[PDB]
Amino acid sequence: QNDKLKRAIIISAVLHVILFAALIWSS
Amino acid sequence: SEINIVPLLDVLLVLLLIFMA
Amino acid sequence: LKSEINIVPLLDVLLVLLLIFMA
Amino acid sequence: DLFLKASLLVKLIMLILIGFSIASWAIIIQRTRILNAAAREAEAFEDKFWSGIELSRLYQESQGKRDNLTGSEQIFYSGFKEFVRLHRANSHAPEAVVEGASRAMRISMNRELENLETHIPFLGTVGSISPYIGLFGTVWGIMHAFIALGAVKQATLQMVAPGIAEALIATAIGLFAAIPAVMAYNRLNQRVNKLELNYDNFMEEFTAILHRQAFTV
Amino acid sequence: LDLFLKASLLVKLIMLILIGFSIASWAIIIQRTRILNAAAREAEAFEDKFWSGIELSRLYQESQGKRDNLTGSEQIFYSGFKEFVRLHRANSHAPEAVVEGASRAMRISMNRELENLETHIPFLGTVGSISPYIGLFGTVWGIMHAFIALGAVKQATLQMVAPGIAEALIATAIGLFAAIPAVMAYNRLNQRVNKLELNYDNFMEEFTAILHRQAFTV
Amino acid sequence: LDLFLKASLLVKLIMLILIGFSIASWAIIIQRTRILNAAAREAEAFEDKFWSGIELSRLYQESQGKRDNLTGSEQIFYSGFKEFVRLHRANSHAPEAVVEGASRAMRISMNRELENLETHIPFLGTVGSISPYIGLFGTVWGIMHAFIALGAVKQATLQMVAPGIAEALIATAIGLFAAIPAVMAYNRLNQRVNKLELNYDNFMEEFTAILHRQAFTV
Amino acid sequence: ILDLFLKASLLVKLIMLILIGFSIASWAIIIQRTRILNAAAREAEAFEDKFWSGIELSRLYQESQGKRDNLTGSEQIFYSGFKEFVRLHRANSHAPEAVVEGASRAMRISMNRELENLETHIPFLGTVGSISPYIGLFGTVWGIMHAFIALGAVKQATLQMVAPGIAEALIATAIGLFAAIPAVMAYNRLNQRVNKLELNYDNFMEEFTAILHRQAFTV
Amino acid sequence: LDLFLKASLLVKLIMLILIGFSIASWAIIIQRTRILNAAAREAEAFEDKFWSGIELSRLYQESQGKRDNLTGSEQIFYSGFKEFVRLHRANSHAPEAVVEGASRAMRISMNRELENLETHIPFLGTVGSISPYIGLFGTVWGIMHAFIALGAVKQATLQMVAPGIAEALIATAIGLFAAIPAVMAYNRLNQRVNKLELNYDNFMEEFTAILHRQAFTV
Repeated sequence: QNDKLKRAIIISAVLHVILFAALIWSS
Repeated sequence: SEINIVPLLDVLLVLLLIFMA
Repeated sequence: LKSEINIVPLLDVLLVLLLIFMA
Repeated sequence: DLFLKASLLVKLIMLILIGFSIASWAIIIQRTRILNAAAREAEAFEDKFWSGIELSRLYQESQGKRDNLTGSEQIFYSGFKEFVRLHRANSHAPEAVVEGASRAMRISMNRELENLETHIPFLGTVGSISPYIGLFGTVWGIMHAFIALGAVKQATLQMVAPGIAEALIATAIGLFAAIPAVMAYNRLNQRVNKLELNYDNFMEEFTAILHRQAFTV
Repeated sequence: LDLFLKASLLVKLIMLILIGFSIASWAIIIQRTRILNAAAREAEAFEDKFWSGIELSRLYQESQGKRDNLTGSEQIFYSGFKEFVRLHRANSHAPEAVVEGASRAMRISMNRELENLETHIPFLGTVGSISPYIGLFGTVWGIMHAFIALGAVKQATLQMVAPGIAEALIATAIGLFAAIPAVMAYNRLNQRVNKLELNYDNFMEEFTAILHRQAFTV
Repeated sequence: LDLFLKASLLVKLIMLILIGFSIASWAIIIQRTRILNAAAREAEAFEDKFWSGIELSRLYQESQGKRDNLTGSEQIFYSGFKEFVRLHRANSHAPEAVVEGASRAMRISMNRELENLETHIPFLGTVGSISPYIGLFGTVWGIMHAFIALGAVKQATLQMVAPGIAEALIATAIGLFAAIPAVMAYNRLNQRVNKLELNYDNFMEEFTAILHRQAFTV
Repeated sequence: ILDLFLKASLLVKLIMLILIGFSIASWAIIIQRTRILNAAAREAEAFEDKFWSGIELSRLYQESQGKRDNLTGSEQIFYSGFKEFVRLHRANSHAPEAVVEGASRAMRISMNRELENLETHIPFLGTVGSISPYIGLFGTVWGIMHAFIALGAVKQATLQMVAPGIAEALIATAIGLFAAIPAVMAYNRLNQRVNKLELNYDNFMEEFTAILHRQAFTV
Repeated sequence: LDLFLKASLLVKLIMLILIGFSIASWAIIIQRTRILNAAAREAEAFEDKFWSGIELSRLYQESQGKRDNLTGSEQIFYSGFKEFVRLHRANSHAPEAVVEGASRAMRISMNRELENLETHIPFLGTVGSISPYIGLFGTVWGIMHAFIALGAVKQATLQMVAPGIAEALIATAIGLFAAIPAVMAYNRLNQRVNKLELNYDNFMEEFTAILHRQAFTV
């Protein structure tokens, strides 16, 4: 299920990028 | 079961800025 | 087989920094 | 009083830490009430057991009170159901019925344990996380203090200390919330483990008696 | 502030690799918790049917259509019953070897199943045991580089080196914080895998008894 | 003393709490260490003596003579035997239920004995797992008090607030000093109690077979 | 140059004494434990090899009666399990289950004695390795506060009445770390070796009770 | 190594021991990955060969000449068959007891093979656990040497210690840089060693099972 792993990685990346954008947002 | 002292870390940080200021 | 983080090396470097900034 | 002028991220950190403390206290009260009630019920049922009454009469008595039944009584009641559900349908080996009853009782014990303790792992998670959330919060305040320092240069000896205090109060609240959680996590887990041992003993005794006497009836 | 261009090349590389490690740990966390939840949900959902009352031979007949799609408990049942039937048919004279063969098949199938289930878990424990260390290497590099830089100026001014020292601290701000979810998820998911292992062990304890009682009646 | 008795009623109160915790821990140390050593010696002596070719009835009547002083392994023997004979008085449980009646009698008594052994052991665990946190609450509250005062006064380049941080850090020092022996105890004594529990559970499992054989021959 | 004990406080003198004693005790435990562990492993493997070398059990028991006091390792387990087994067999014990269960119990007791004898001072090694850099931290915090109180008395540090606190802290952390080094170095190694020995003894019991069951049920 | 050209009385051995540790760890990891991959491939090849139609005697006599160069599960098969034959041909005791001897021989050969494979893994784990402590001992010793080396009591011109602090911190930097790869490699190799152990016990159990059937006849 490498496709599932890639999808999970993409989802986690989407969470982290918006996380970090909010960090700068609030700075 | 084990001495957890990680919050002490915070105090340590607070103690550097008193000197270089 | 490691399920524990080490805080002694993390604390000791800033501790040495504290003694350095004391003088 | 200070939860109005800090940074938005520090505001959120303080909010989640306060919510963690409130949830920890509510969970503590709820769990230390329900566990005491369950222990009292288990002791009462143990006293009622081995009273010289045949198991059939005990099951008949428990039949009337079904929806509002919990504790070790359920481990009896549901188990007996299995023991009869494979007896009326006489299509099983003589040793099969006892194994099926044991499986049903084990499932009942697992369900009872899951229902009895619910938020204990959450208590452990907050006890393990709260200092680190406090560290993130105070690190952010400290970095903002340096950012403010970078604007003007006069050695900033006097006007930084309020920032340091407003950053370190996050760690203060974090460890204040962490204290009761880690104080009571073991205190409740040991009681839950004692209840688990009690139920396991009851299941073992039930399986022992079923093999020899109750199988005939 | 970004504090990346100002940071040295090694420090920036440290931030990048640690961000990647956190991304990988979170992705593995999501995948593994989803898969473990699915397996746990299917466990009892198959066990009840196995013990509902339907005939074992009839249930096996229902199987064999999902040859490669079988999950944990279903695949364990399939392998065990197939091995037992094969031994009994080929030999038809084994006094007690059939149960031993079924137990061996069950054990190897279980071991393969869990080794597939916790396929990525022993990476979380390997990032929780180095993330503090790589962060501490980063901050030590920052501190020593800053002190080396303060070797030519006059009056030994310390506040002038305020950013670099602070940057070193930020090395552990994106440091240890990449380790805590890793270690906690490692512990919790290992606990779940252990409970599943105990469940499968009880499954074997029941199944071997079933064959022990069935061998003398066939 | 003078530094301790200098304002900061919260610091005084929290330090007093830590001192109380420390003295309670140091009392519990010896309290549960002497009893643990005595129980271990009793268990070893009874393990050596019980199977030393002595008829069971002689040991039973010796215990009856030595009654109202029993402690340790003998209890889980005696509390069983009194039941086994009591059930074994004819017109009673048949000779396959008396074994588990006796086992219940042994096991309830053993659990009570273990609880009597493990009185204050689950207090050292919660005195060493929060004493550092309590001391750090003291020190951070003290630093907060010492820093708000610096927001109003001018200059005072660490020549007026230093005793504030000193009085803050003394709380952390006392907390660590109170917490160290607590975790030492909660490791060592807990391992010893676990060993004793395993040994008692093992003695019960053997005495159950012994009673099986006795009932078969009686 | 090492004369910091006199130029230091009483409490920090006490904690340095505690930590140096802990380090020397850990090193002595290492020296006195590794040799006995190696000797026990060698004796266990030698006796296991001799057991399977086509020798009848009675001859081995007779030869092993011998030195009945300074007897350890798997040979002690064998002797303890065989003497009581033959005593029970001669003392009626018509039920084979009784005698084989007694033999298993004897194997149990002998291992639980010998292994516990082997595993001495090892939990102490683990404890010191885990806890030394918190006694060190306590001493260091004491030094830091003793420096801060001195600093908060004049308009300048002067580098004379503050240096003692720096030395206190540095010596405390260094001594705690030096004490923690060998303990964390060797605790896991020795525990793994002891666990391997435990597995060896358990498998020896399994084989011996299998043989004893076969012999008892043969006649 | 511009900083490392003078060292100190004790700091000379420090960070040189750590450089040696890092070099040894690198050599150990590369050699261990190579030999582990070779052993896994050989084990798979032997599994394929042995699960074919070749009988036990043919495979046994095929590897007669290899002797010292025989590594992997083939050594286990050779030792087991040799031990079993030595008892069967020299018929001394019951036919259900020689199989115990064959199993014992196979198990000791397996333990020897595992010990040979896992040769320097404990060293890697040890250095991973150990290195940061020598690093920090070195840097604190360097700080002490720099401070005590201050000639004048005051020495208001303090703009010379920075090279000393950099040299002191180099010790911890090198120690931790040696720690990280060892800590990762320890788990990365222990996982594969556990896998090899498991698939070795699988083969041992299967071989014992097949030889049990012919033990009572052949």
